[PDB]
Amino acid sequence: LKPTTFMLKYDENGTITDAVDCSQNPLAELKCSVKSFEIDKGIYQTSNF
Amino acid sequence: TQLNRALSGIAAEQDRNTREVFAQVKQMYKTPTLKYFGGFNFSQILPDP
Ligand SMILES: *[C@@H]1O[C@H](CO)[C@@H](O[C@@H]2O[C@H](CO)[C@@H](O)[C@H](O)[C@H]2NC(C)=O)[C@H](O)[C@H]1NC(C)=O
Ligand SMILES: *[C@@H]1O[C@H](CO)[C@@H](O[C@@H]2O[C@H](CO)[C@@H](O)[C@H](O)[C@H]2NC(C)=O)[C@H](O)[C@H]1NC(C)=O
Repeated sequence: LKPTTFMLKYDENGTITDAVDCSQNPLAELKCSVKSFEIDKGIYQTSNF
Repeated sequence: TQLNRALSGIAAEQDRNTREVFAQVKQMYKTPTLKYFGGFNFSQILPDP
């Protein structure tokens, strides 16, 4: 177990249906920012380096 | 996070303010070699190639 950051989507009944690692790749580092799973075309802003 | 959304929100309108002025032009025309259109001299207004 490692201390990373996950985003979780809950259903209508409080069941975890899907999850995203916020430290896997830059695409999934983006989904944790806007709080969505499907993200439109453009430049979005993420964390700085 | 909230500060960089504010300044990049300001910065994005500085592209929109410039496109709504100069980019009213569908097509690029060539520079005419003629510069006295009836004696009206136009070398100072056209770009000097
Ligand atoms: C959340 O749980 C409820 C149960 O309380 C689900 O509702 C039932 O779903 C079954 C199968 O779809 C139906 O046959 C029942 O008629 C439903 N009952 C009611 C009262 O709605 C519901 O589908 C669950 N939702 C999610 C997203 O898991
Ligand atoms: C438009 O006016 C300009 C004024 O600068 C004229 O340019 C000069 O013309 C003289 C004589 O033709 C030349 O000796 C200079 O070298 C020119 N200067 C430059 C910067 O080019 C130009 O001839 C005029 N054009 C027309 C069509 O009337």
